[PDB]
Amino acid sequence: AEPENKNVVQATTTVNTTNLTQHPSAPTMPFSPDFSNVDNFHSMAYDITTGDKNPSKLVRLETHEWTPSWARGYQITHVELPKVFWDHQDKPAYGQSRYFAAVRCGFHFQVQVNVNQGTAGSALVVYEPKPVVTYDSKLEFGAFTNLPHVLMNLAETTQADLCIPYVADTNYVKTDSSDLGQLKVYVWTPLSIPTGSANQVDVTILGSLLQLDFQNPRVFAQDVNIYDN
Amino acid sequence: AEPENKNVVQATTTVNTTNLTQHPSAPTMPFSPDFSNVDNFHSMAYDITTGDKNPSKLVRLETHEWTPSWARGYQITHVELPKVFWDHQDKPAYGQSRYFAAVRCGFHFQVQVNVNQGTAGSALVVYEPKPVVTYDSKLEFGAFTNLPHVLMNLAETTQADLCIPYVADTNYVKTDSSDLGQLKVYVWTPLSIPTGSANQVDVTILGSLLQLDFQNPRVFAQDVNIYDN
Amino acid sequence: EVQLLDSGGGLVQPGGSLRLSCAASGFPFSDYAMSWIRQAPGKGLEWVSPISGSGGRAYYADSVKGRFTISRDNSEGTVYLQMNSLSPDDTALYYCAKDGSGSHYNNNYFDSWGQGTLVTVS
Amino acid sequence: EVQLLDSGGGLVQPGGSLRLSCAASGFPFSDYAMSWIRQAPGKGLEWVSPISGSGGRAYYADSVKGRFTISRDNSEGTVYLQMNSLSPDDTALYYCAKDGSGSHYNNNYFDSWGQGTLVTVS
Amino acid sequence: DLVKIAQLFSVMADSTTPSENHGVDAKGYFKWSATTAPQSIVHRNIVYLRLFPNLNVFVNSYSYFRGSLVLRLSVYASTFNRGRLRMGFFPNATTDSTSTLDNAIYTICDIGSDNSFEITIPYSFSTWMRKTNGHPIGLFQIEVLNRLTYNSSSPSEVYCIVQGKMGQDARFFCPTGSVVTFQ
Amino acid sequence: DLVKIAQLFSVMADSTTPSENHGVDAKGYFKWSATTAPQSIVHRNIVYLRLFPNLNVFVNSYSYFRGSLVLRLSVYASTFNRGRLRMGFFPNATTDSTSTLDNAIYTICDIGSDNSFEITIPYSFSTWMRKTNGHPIGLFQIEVLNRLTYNSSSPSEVYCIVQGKMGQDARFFCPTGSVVTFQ
Amino acid sequence: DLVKIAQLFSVMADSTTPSENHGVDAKGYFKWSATTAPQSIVHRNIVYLRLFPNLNVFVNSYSYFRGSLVLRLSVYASTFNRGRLRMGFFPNATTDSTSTLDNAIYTICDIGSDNSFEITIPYSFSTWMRKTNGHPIGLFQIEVLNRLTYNSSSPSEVYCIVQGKMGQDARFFCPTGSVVTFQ
Amino acid sequence: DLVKIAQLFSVMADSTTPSENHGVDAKGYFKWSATTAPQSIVHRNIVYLRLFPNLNVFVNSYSYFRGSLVLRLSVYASTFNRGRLRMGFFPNATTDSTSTLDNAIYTICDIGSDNSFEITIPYSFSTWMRKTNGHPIGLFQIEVLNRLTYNSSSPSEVYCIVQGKMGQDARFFCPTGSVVTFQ
Repeated sequence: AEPENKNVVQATTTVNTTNLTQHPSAPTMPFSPDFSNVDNFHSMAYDITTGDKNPSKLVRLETHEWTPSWARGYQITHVELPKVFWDHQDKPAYGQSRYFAAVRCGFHFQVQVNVNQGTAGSALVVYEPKPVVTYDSKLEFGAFTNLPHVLMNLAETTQADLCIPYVADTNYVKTDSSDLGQLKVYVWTPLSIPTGSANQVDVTILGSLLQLDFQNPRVFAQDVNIYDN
Repeated sequence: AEPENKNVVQATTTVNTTNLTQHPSAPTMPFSPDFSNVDNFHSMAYDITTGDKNPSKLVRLETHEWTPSWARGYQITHVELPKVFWDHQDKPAYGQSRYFAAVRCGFHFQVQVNVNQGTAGSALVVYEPKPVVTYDSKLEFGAFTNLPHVLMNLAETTQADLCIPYVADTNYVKTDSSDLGQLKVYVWTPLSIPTGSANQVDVTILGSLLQLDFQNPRVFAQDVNIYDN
Repeated sequence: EVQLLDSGGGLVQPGGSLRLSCAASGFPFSDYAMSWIRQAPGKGLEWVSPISGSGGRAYYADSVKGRFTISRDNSEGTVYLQMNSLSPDDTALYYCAKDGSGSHYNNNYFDSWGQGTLVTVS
Repeated sequence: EVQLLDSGGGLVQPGGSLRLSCAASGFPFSDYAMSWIRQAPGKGLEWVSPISGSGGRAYYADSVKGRFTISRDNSEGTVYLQMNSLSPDDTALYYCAKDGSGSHYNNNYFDSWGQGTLVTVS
Repeated sequence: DLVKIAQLFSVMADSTTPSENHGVDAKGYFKWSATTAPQSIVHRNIVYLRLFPNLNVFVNSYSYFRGSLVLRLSVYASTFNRGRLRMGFFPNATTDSTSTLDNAIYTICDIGSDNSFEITIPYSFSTWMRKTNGHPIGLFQIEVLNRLTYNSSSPSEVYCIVQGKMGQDARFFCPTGSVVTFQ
Repeated sequence: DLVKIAQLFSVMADSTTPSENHGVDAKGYFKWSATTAPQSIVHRNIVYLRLFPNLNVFVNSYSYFRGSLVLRLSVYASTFNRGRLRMGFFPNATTDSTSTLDNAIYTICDIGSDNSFEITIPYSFSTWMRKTNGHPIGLFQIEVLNRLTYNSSSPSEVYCIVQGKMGQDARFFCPTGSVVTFQ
Repeated sequence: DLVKIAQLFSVMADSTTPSENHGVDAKGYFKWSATTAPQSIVHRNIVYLRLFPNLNVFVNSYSYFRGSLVLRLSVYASTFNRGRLRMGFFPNATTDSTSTLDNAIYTICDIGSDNSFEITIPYSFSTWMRKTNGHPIGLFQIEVLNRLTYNSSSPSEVYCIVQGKMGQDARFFCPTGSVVTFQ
Repeated sequence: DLVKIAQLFSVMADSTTPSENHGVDAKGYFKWSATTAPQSIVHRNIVYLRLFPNLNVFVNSYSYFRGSLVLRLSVYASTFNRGRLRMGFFPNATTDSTSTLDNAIYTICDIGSDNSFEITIPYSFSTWMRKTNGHPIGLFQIEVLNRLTYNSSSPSEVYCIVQGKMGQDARFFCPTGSVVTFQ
């Protein structure tokens, strides 16, 4: 579209900052809008839901630096994001949260990268579900855009938002064993930096983990710790 | 009164247990009911308030064991309770909470003791405010019942609830320096155990810290940690 | 293999305060209960205090009560004794020791002692 | 007074994995950044990885990248290197070392080394 | 229905009971004695579906859910003994602990003539059903806090028997081999 | 009123600025360069009332509150430079930190033509007023995340100037010695 | 008002208490033991305004009247102890005595669960106000009659704490040097 | 339905791509470089149903029609690169050629921010369905015309990924062995 594109640009705001893009590549937006539904079979509509400040803050994760130089031809990890948090980032409120019941997780993801007008070569991000995950067989790379694919254009934007609802028909899951959304942020083609651009694509991966359901009561507080496995 | 007394007995319930007394001695109940008000001058009605599950759970503190043997003639510490938590008990959700703005604290306190029908000799608990606090000069002991005094009777009850609203005209305070309510649970006269009673008065001190206001925004999550001093 | 290393003891004036430390290794420190026991010249062994796992319940002997304070740092797997209000009766060689409850009983047997730090309160 | 004590290194097969440990003392460990540097027979010193305070950002050298993992335990004031994918180029004496940024600059000078643990990947 | 049977507030192992052996007997009973201090732990009971006997046959005869888990205690105190504890008494398999557990489901009981409490545990679990497998559905912890208080008195020890129930759902699912039976 | 002056979105020390000495100059400006990684900290600014100059005179001329603290940034980027950070940018004197700060007040900015942000800090403080004393009202932290992105380009470095404002309350209280003046 | 403070049913010296020294402590407490006979006198407390401490500051800070004098007792009995006394408990400065005192203001209490009585003394005095001077406003006497009755039991001794209040008038008059204060 | 999957605008082999091997990768991508002249041919992609992988499984799982064939391209240009081609992009198996192809279905695209085109090929075929057999359903040709235009700039090369879709008919017919599966 019209650059600066509608679906594009974009804005995510909460405490206590407005953070404004140049804009989401595109958007990996919401398609045929199939969530399955927040309540499905599964939740009786029974389930314990959240939607509390810590998760919607951010994943605020750090992302992998892509350079001119990887190609083309590249995967990513999954950033299961709760998995990420449990291993790393942990987001004290997050630690307390992790310390619960099967979760109902949507994403809601932001990826911000900025080299400068000088840089060109996108990175194709992907939404594939529970990850069988092997880096070879580029056929997988060919096979997605089918799952949430927003896009990064150094030459056209500094911020990508990829939202993801919830996979796993199970409508709620056990975390230490399973992995719901794996959001891959990969390059299809690589960035190449001429002099008139910024010397740095440090990737950042923000998520936003939205509307997460949990099904036992336990104790869930905004500290973290308790009693998972 | 009529034993089992109305004002008495008493019941405090939340997740996930009903806990039932034989009854609050009496009650240190609420008098001329002067709080000052939840909103005073002070809070514009501006202030950030709580009333969240962790505090109302319990202080759940442990209390000092009083025996036959101390007399008469005895103080207690203050159980500022937030002070207690910061030093000890810490109640992860509590740690996260402590890690904020001046607080608006009421108590709401439960003290449970039980020896058996065999035991007799009360312990007089007290509500005095910010504590200048020296154990001698028994004159202080004489001077209170004037501040929240519920009472313990081993011979008549196993549970005391002392509620306390908020002292310090300041209507909100800074914690590391000041001490709002100091709730003293002291004996006026000592318990004496004959054989037909239980061999144990282990005191427990529960609080319940109710309707606590905090005035900066910071970050307050149900984890604990942040950024106090 | 349990290595309990103790520092911090030295000559102190009466009314003084020391902080003994004992650091542990080769065992999951934060599961085990830990005690300090002392040994006076011309005397046998007296257990002084022990602390329970999470740094939860601690108990003391009546002699030591309000004067001594026991604290664990689990993040560095260390044990602390803060000795306030020192009197000559407190002169001793202080040992840190590590106890275990075995399976599901209530006895705590010591399985390793440290080397001893001397506190001369004179 | 800084005491950095290192264990865990031993002879290992290629394709093997070791876990080195280094424990610190006499400094506020959890404020300082910490690095591992190695020294190959017939070679000078190469910085391998460093970790930042909270166990936050860590950096590695390109040789070591995905094979080695650096982790701190601040509660017991310890430093860990998990060496996966061992090759003979990794044979060396490994030292743990403690760096400081001084006042408010960006350089991190080492102020104390440990004694060295040997890793023979052969 | 099967449910009243599993249901109608049964009594429990819970654990193996340092027995008299009163602890078969018991089952329902942790011990209540006076104590050197009150806060110290005396119990830690593990719940499944499998394990403790009444739960066992039902659980094998099905392998899914519907339910909740109500544990209501009763006391054999005297005039003369009294008592108080608090019991967690814990869903699913968390923290293993003091405060975490207090943070849990909650009941505060007086053990005087009330002679009954409701501490109900819910299955707070990622999925509506957990299947019958070995590691654990999760722990129920009890803490006896303050003993008994007293008289002359009653021989000292006091005991409780725990009660077990689920709602809301009464109804499960998928039948499977029931523990009792022939061949 | 005095307030527009303190108020009308001023610019800030904030800190002493590793100067050129551009950092007087600056003041408002942390640095924006590319970076070896993006997440690493480059700043940590301390706020009072006292300290950084525009804040100083006002603060001495009063010693109470009414207010909030708005810091809105502006950028001197190019076509060619770009940039993003996130700034905390922190009330009162907490955690000192990454996530704790992100947990804070919040703004996410794009530094392209927008050329302005609102990161407003509130005084989240036990009492409505804090008096002028030495230790600290609390920290404002900035994190530059990702640099600049680019062109050919722009000499590499990019800079921001921070802006400072309070509402809601515009109005304070108690006048006291104002920093400027005669004798 | 000042009155709630003097007022809000305070506890009393009353006398110096053959102490433990529980009798500071006490204060409120005469002793309750069994007795060889029941009628014998054990107490004789003198009231002023001056003397016993809570009364003292108030009395110095004023030197007139409005008031009445309510003394309401409370008991620390057990199942097992019981008790009864009668207390006079005496206006103004009469007879010093048995029957004369019984003839007085009057309360008859059961000391079982009631745990409170109202024996209120009035100032029956020629003038509305008595000023603060040395000899005496008058005596309060207590008589413990029958002890305690019992059990196994409770260590034997039982104690009471007396309570003090005035109406009707809450309000006095003429302020004067208050006991507490600076210099 | 199966159709969204075949359907939801997929990306394509198309050909084997003189690879980097970026050309697996690619797939969707012909190359965009500058050129000595602009009109010269650089591509000639053959379409079936069989061949290029996403098309393959679907095609084996059915062997008839309903459909159309939409190929919509996207571009990774920069400020700095630009570009234009025209793509045929060809039904069924004609002329193999320049003008014949231009004569074909048609799209003219600008490759600037539009980042998407619709070149849809129809099956213009004697019968509604073509079955899965070896020789060819027909060619898709691309012509890159004019390169890229520019800057400083972008490393020179620019690439496109082609997109594939059919309507109108979404729905086919006759299921047959699907490429994926077990045994």
